[PDB]
Amino acid sequence: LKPTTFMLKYDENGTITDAVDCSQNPLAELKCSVKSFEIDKGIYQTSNF
Amino acid sequence: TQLNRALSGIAAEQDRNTREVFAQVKQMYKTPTLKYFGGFNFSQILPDP
Ligand SMILES: *[C@@H]1O[C@H](CO)[C@@H](O[C@@H]2O[C@H](CO)[C@@H](O)[C@H](O)[C@H]2NC(C)=O)[C@H](O)[C@H]1NC(C)=O
Ligand SMILES: *[C@@H]1O[C@H](CO)[C@@H](O[C@@H]2O[C@H](CO)[C@@H](O)[C@H](O)[C@H]2NC(C)=O)[C@H](O)[C@H]1NC(C)=O
Repeated sequence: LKPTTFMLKYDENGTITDAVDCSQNPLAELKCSVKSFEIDKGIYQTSNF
Repeated sequence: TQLNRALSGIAAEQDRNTREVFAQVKQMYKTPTLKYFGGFNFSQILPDP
């Protein structure tokens, strides 16, 4: 177990249906920012380096 | 996070303010070699190639 950051989507009944690692790749580092799973075309802003 | 959304929100309108002025032009025309259109001299207004 490692201390990373996950985003979780809950259903209508409080069941975890899907999850995203916020430290896997830059695409999934983006989904944790806007709080969505499907993200439109453009430049979005993420964390700085 | 909230500060960089504010300044990049300001910065994005500085592209929109410039496109709504100069980019009213569908097509690029060539520079005419003629510069006295009836004696009206136009070398100072056209770009000097
Ligand atoms: C959340 O749980 C409820 C149960 O309380 C689900 O509702 C039932 O779903 C079954 C199968 O779809 C139906 O046959 C029942 O008629 C439903 N009952 C009611 C009262 O709605 C519901 O589908 C669950 N939702 C999610 C997203 O898991
Ligand atoms: C438009 O006016 C300009 C004024 O600068 C004229 O340019 C000069 O013309 C003289 C004589 O033709 C030349 O000796 C200079 O070298 C020119 N200067 C430059 C910067 O080019 C130009 O001839 C005029 N054009 C027309 C069509 O009337």
